Amino acid sequence: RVTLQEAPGTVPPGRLPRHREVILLADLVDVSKPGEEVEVTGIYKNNYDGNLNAKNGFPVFATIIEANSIKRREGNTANEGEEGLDVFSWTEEEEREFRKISRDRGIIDKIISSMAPSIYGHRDIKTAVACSLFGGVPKNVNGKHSIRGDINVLLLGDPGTAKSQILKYVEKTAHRAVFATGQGASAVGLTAS
Amino acid sequence: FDILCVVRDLVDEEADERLATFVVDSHVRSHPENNARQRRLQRQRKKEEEISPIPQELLMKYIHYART
Amino acid sequence: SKFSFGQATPRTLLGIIRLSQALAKLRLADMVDIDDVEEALRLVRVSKESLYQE
Amino acid sequence: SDEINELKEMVKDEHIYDKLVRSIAPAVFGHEAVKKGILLQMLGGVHKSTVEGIKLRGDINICVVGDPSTSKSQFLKYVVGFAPRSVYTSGKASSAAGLTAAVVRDEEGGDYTIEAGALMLADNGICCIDEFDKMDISDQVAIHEAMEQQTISIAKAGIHATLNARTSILAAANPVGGRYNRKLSLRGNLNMTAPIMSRFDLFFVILDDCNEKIDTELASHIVDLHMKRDEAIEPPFSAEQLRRYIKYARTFKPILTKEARSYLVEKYKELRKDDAYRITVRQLESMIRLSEAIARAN
Amino acid sequence: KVITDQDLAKIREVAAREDLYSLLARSIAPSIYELEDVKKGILLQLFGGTNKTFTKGGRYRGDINILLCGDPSTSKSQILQYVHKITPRGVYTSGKGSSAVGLTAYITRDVDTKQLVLESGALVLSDGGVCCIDEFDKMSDSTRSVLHEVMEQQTISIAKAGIITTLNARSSILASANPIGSRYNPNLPVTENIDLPPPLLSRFDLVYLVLDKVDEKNDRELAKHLTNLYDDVLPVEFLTMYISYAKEHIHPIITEAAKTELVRAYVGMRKMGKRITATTRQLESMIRLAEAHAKMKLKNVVELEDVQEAVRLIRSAIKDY
DNA sequence: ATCTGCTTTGGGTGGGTGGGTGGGTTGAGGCAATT
DNA sequence: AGCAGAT
Ligand SMILES: Nc1ncnc2c1ncn2[C@@H]1O[C@H](COP(=O)(O)OP(=O)(O)OP(=O)(O)O)[C@@H](O)[C@H]1O
Ligand SMILES: Nc1ncnc2c1ncn2[C@@H]1O[C@H](COP(=O)(O)OP(=O)(O)OP(=O)(O)O)[C@@H](O)[C@H]1O
Ligand SMILES: Nc1ncnc2c1ncn2[C@@H]1O[C@H](COP(=O)(O)OP(=O)(O)O)[C@@H](O)[C@H]1O
Ligand SMILES: [Mg+2]
Ligand SMILES: [Mg+2]
Ligand SMILES: [Mg+2]
Repeated sequence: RVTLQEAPGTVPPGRLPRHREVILLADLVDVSKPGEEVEVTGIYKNNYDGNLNAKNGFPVFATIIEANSIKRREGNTANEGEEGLDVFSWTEEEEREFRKISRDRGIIDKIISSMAPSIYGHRDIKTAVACSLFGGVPKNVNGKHSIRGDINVLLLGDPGTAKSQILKYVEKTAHRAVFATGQGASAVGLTAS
Repeated sequence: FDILCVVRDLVDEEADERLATFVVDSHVRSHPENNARQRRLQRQRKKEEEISPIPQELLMKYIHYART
Repeated sequence: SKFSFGQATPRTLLGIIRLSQALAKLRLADMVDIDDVEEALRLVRVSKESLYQE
Repeated sequence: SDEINELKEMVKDEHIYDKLVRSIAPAVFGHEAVKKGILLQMLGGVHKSTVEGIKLRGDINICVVGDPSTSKSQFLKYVVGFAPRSVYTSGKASSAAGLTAAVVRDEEGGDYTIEAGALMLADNGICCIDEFDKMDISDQVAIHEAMEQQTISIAKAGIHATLNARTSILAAANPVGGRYNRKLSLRGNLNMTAPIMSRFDLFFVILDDCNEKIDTELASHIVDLHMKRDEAIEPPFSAEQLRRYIKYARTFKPILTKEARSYLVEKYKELRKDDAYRITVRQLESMIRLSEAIARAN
Repeated sequence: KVITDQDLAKIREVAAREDLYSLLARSIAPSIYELEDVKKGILLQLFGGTNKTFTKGGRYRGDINILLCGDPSTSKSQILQYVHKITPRGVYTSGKGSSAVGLTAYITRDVDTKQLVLESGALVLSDGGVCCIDEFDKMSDSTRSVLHEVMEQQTISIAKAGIITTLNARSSILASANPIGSRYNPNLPVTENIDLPPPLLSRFDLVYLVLDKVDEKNDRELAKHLTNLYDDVLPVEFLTMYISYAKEHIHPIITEAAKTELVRAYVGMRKMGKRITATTRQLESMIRLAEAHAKMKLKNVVELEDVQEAVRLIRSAIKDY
């Protein structure tokens, strides 16, 4: 069982959020995790609750949702124009062609071009972003030595130089992304609390 | 930080010329006014092809496949 | 100068008359003698100046 | 039917653009330069999103600077009482949220909850800040993303979210010194920094003159406001008329013609050349926004 | 538990009195000594200027805000207590004072019923009255923000705990202030001594500098008055009923002669100065004070005398302040 | 009219798919906002 | 043990 709550983005500003309870039966358990947006398809059902009647004074029933599918809406506000419960998954025909696109000789540079095409220049920034998106390979040497396998990028530029737009694009494109701003983040907001 | 990218804004008339042209063309392209679902998808594809050699959705799936 | 605790105010007058009234109460006399007022004045003076001047 | 006829009669007028500017905040006297900015802010600009989900701003931010007692607040008061959605606040906001959102948790177990601020409450409206130059450092920094990306990102203990802040800011500020000094530049007279200053589309400076003629004229008008009451104010278009036309204008989504496209590039070139640091790539989009707003007014 | 035709006739009889002004001024606070100007200003504040409901224009406040600032020796809390007693509606508060109810509307939980209730603060409960704030110097910055919002917009807006509401706070303010040190230094300006933002002390219609300069004659007179405490005057009930009647029924209006005198006085007060002697705020203060003076006479019109009295008080207030 | 059967106080020898607007209330420790 | 129900 999970307690669904209205997303802060949709709730009217300043008002309290409503919530409902969703029941996830086998094969749907652990698909959703705390702190994540989701799109739940299910059956709206009601049953008798004695305590609710006792507190309210009227014969009001209790309502729940019986989940039938879940779609992870977190960090995908710009992918709402897409079918399926997963927008980063592939058919058997889409990966028989991700393998033609990739034998061609200049994919390493048509990929860099396709990074935030609505930004005019900044080839180095786009190359760094592509490298970070694809990332390196982690390796545990003999089970004793751990070596990081991901690439970190820093953009240190002038005011109107299309940095935040690049960050927003990377948020759109990555499988799992979270956006944080300077003073809107805390030491335990990042990491764990 | 593996990569440091320093960005500078310098006034070069030729550089300002290209950037302004691109920005104005982009604003024109993104204007809202500029089967039904099939026609909408086709026009969106035509608009997207002008600036990106690879479709963005195909690119997302490709990146996920490569990382997996 | 900076040595003074604080310039006298009407509060000081009210305090002086209050002390004189209490002294008269101790004396058990209605009529507040000049002696009570003088003693109250001496008390206020020695409250602070007596030890500050040392 | 009758109102439509009124609307048609309004558009057919050839002075229409001038009449609307002269009909904004009739209470104030002789600040037509400011009024043009406010009218353009109400109409706004076209909001666009690219073919890859990158959002381009379409809201006009205005800053007003002037000496004390120069009808600065009178302009904000008119906007909040006229615009559909709006929120009047001050830089030194009393609430914990301030201009942006804050996280507040009820006693003991209760998990953290988001408390809306000024910029969130004015969503899709106009947020009027009475004293911009006195904002708190947390809001000063947090206002960076709200003004351009139109969101507020918060990641605190147990709660993380992106909150919509699609608002147009109309701020009023006092000079760093007691009065605006004509010798220094706008940068010197203001305590704001370059990144914020580039986020404002327009700037208006209101001075205080000691001319006898202007003093008598201003004093007369203020007194007549109380004496004649309504009779002292006769703008061409009443408040109901103006609010109807503005709603009609916003249904228009003007585009850029071929001739204007080339022309708009040349003007940015000239603006950049004279600068060489006020002007950035943002000013190019400001001219696109204002051009759309001016078109909407017509 | 432990108005009539006759009252109206008595009110007209007192109104017709030639020496009405000084009579009310003396009757406001009999026990205070030799503060005629302050009492006159407070009397004007009590009546309050006309309130304007405007179409095609914003609302114009008829309240009067007065700041009674000076040395601690003088009598300032006395005057606030008197005003509280006289006022038909109002509250008494001290900044940063837990005893006071609170200046701003705040959401709380009813202990008796365990429910959430929106409780209005002192400013909202003073709607239509005078809110006397005894200690204006020591105030929380948030309190000074809500005060700015009140004196500017005359409403308090609270948007917390799921509630978004606005409360009318059309209340005058009569605050008191003390110097940073043990006494007021004439050499330094009023702003430095007061320890208040220029944006805040610029909003008071009158600012009164009551200083305890040491003078043989003045101290002699004050001591004589105080010791003796161990020209008719009016009972407090009559004063409050008169004030309520005037504040509810009379609504003075400006005239062409008053319009000429106001313009001329404002221009003269500007031309005195480059240093800016007066601002457009002084014009609103003068018109409000003239309206209040007209109200006190129960007149429905503002004559040359009302505007002239208002300028004399405003000019004197600009004077030592 | 007689026989059969459940549940208290309040408390962990009912619990957390009953909650805290059904009462059991100090003590410690973590977090944001205030400084 | 007092009260709530079925034969
Ligand atoms: N140009 C003007 N036209 C009309 N009224 C004016 C004008 N200038 C000043 N006033 C009058 O001045 C009065 C007081 O000015 P106000 O406090 O609104 O100015 P401000 O610039 O917002 O002040 P501050 O900078 O101190 O916040 C206003 O009520 C308005 O009536
Ligand atoms: N006419 C007067 N002129 C000067 N002082 C007076 C007068 N009448 C009374 N006082 C003195 O003022 C005292 C009351 O004023 P109060 O003590 O409230 O002073 P304050 O300046 O308002 O504030 P503070 O509490 O900081 O002294 C009376 O106890 C008396 O001492
Ligand atoms: N090279 C560029 N190509 C296209 N647009 C640009 C470029 N540089 C700046 N912009 C414009 O600037 C705006 C974004 O500025 P932003 O990156 O948010 O400023 P900051 O770098 O301070 O975050 C966008 O509207 C974008 O169109
Ligand atoms: Mg940025
Ligand atoms: Mg102002
Ligand atoms: Mg006092």
